[PDB]
Amino acid sequence: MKYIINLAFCVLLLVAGDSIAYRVSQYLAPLVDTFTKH
Amino acid sequence: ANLLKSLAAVSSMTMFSRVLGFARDAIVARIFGAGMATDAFFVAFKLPNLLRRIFAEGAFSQAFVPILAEYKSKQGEDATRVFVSYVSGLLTLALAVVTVAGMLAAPWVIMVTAPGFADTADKFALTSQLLKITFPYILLISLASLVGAILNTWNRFSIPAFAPTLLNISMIGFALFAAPYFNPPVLALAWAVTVGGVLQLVYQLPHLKKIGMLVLPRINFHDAGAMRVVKQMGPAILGVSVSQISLIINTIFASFLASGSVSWMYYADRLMEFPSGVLGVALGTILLPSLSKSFASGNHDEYNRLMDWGLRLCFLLALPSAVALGILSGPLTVSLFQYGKFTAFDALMTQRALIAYSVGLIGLIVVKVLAPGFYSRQDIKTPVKIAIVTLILTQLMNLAFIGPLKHAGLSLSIGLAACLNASLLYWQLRKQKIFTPQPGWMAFLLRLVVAVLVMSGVLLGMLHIMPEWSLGTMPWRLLRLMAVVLAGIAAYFAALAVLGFKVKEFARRT
Repeated sequence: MKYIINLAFCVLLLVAGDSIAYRVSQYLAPLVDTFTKH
Repeated sequence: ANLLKSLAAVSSMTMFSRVLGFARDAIVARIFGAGMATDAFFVAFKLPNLLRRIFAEGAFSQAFVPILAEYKSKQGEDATRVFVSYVSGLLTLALAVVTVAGMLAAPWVIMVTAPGFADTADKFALTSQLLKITFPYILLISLASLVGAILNTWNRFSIPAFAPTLLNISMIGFALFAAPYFNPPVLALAWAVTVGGVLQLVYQLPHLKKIGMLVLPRINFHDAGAMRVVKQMGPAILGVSVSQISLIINTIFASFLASGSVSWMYYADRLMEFPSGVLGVALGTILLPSLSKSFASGNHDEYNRLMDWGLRLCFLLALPSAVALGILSGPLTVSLFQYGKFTAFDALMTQRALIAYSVGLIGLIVVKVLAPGFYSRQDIKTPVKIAIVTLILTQLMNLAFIGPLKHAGLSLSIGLAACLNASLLYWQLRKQKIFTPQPGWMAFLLRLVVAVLVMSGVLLGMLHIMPEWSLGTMPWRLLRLMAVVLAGIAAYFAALAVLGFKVKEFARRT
């Protein structure tokens, strides 16, 4: 039962690896450039 | 001696696969240009290749081969046949479900994967068509690698190693000949990989007939062997996703870096995955079936001997490779990438990422030796535990190194991540009283390193004799490239020969 979610999660990781990396890159971009001087 | 022969056969066949691979995109870019159609096929083809990491290469193999070895050694060939038929049927069902899912959700997958394809209507329509055609390739390569895995368990490694380059010949024929038969001709390449997948599979059935392991894919969910395979596939998928997460955050740091840095990491990774793929990956496919047979049979002293032999041969073939790549970080980049779009600046950055990656080149390969140790023990949880521990510590060195080292820091941190991953692998093996190395390791290291100074002294001496690499055209620059390295490795092996090292010392049976 729990196996299916694990398989789906990793399939999403491989298939969308570039897009999740892109999605969070500008999501936390406002977070990180405000961290530079702190 | 057959262990060395099998390792040489797989490494040479992989060598043939990679050089055929470089010829593959060279002719493809020549005949199809570099338009939106060419990279559309690349996206549609790389997607099944990542799914290969689950069902064929990086998750199914270590969850199936150890069970195959136990079944073969203890139960017999009849129980092995019913086991392999059941797991193959379950694997076929799993691949059929995802393949059908891609059939009726190809546009959905395209926007999920590449948001830069949905906006372009003409490319979105094209890539959806190609993705539909090449989607069954993951199905074909899943059984193709499944047959390759069982053949490896039966000490047949030459046949599975031919399969990768076999697809290259099939794709080369379709692109060279059946270009005008499709409008647009790009669909010919989409059919090429699919036909290559079938040609890969049909290749190994005659060999599988010799061992009598041919079986119809019967279905039985309640069968214990299939349940065990899925149960161990749990941690295996977790390890694949953990490695995927580490790759994801590496991309996150790279995106935050300076503009144009991603290309330097990509090319350095190409020059780093080339030796680790030829050497480390090949070492995995031979050791994993052999270690599993020894562990299942109860020959623990043969399990330790195989582990030691894989370790010492890894050091023998990786330490000169890592130092050679570091020494020729300059010449390699200027002879493979400094062409038109590149300047002296871009080549210099790639050389800095090359030496940083080459520091962990030894780590990447030795990980491919140590990881099958626990994979052999039917204890996949421990490698994942090392994987998560490595993952968290990788990020804290990532954000520490991006400051003063930038892209060189990311490459070096990945290198140290693999090296310390291997030391964690070694520590767990010794702590649990599993692997006992044979005496004489200290002499092996000291004789190895002095041969490395022989490699460096010859290579830098030959470099300063060798005039500027920018002079000349494609054939001249490449010709001088292997010319120096063949003399360097010949000097390396000559140093090994005069140091009392012989091939017979690395000869293993069974």
